[PDB]
Amino acid sequence: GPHSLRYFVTAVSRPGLGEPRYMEVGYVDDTEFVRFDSDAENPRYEPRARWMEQEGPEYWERETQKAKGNEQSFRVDLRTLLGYYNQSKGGSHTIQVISGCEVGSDGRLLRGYQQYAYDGCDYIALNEDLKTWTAADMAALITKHKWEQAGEAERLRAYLEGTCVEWLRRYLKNGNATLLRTDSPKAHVTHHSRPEDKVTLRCWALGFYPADITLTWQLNGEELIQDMELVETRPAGDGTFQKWASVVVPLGKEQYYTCHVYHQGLPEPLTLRW
Amino acid sequence: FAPGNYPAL
Amino acid sequence: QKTPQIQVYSRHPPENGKPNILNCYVTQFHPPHIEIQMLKNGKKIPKVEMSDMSFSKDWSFYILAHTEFTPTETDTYACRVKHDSMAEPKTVYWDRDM
Ligand SMILES: *[C@@H]1O[C@H](CO[C@@H]2O[C@@H](C)[C@@H](O)[C@@H](O)[C@@H]2O)[C@@H](O[C@@H]2O[C@H](CO)[C@@H](O)[C@H](O)[C@H]2NC(C)=O)[C@H](O)[C@H]1NC(C)=O
Repeated sequence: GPHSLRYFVTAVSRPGLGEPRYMEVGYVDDTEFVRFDSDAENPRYEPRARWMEQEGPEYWERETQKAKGNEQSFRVDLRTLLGYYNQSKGGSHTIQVISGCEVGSDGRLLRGYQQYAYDGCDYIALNEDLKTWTAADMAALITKHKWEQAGEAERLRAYLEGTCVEWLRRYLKNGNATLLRTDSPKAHVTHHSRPEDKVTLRCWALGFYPADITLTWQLNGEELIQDMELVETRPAGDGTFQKWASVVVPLGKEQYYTCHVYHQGLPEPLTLRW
Repeated sequence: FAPGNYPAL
Repeated sequence: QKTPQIQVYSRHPPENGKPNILNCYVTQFHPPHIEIQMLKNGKKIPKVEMSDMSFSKDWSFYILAHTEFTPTETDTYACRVKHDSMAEPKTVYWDRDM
């Protein structure tokens, strides 16, 4: 299937407490593979997945130098935005960026993107065309104009279509045993009493990879999506994922409800019941 | 391989 | 400002005496400043690993704390979180029967 290479950047000012906190976290698909954190003893880019042991020392040295430069550019940004928004130097503020590319199963580019937020709200974003920007407010309009005069979109586009794609392909090759595997979900159902002769049935899916999955409950051959409660799919600490979905049913009628689990590692979807 | 050179806002 | 959702769960269904992994997934929060501590019988667990820091489409933050552990019939575990959206720290216990 398709794959993605993403970099999540966060810079957070802390007036009275020194320099902003700066972090970069890189992902291939939904697996963390590299990270930089300014609050580390000796901040450096580090591997977060075993397969990254395949890069030599020069890789780490370059990524580290880049991160240090980025840290300084975001420090400048935090100051600049105080000016654009006419805010005080006493408050903490946050800049976030997500940059990435996605390829299909054949390795060809599907899409690229870069989006910025300030204090949790959209700031500026590269358009789907990889040629122009869209600005959320008049501050971002200042940025758009700067970036247009400097030709930044062209350089970013070259990164997104080029470098980003080539390195993603390389990671998929190097980390194939991890990234291209399939771990099938194991499922089970738990049962919990409630007042008013009702019961909560919870369908668990455990130990799966990749993260995409669908869990539904059915009655009378219909999905009950409207009445379910669930959690967002979540990492389980070892590179696999888990999820649950529950429904509340009448007591004594549990046998009429079935949980269904659909996943890449399930040629036929699982069907379970309490 | 990370973006380098995030242009200033 | 968004208040964190706090989820505590094990990697494997808990079996007394069998090694496992305990997770505290803290999500949908903003601003990013936060303190997350995993506790065993009320005492901080040392060397908890922080990982999987990301943000969603609405820019809220997500992060995982996790640690290896072997459950026993007596030990209790929780995750305590301090964030500006909450007046008091929030302590969420692991529910092994969920
Ligand atoms: C994953 O791919 C490897 C082959 O390529 C390499 O191994 C990776 C770890 C990474 O370092 C890449 O850059 C390398 O190019 C597969 O291993 C081979 O496949 C066949 C069949 O088993 C075997 O005959 C070859 O000798 C293997 N080649 C090497 C160098 O070991 C491996 O099967 C893939 N893993 C999975 C589980 O899909």
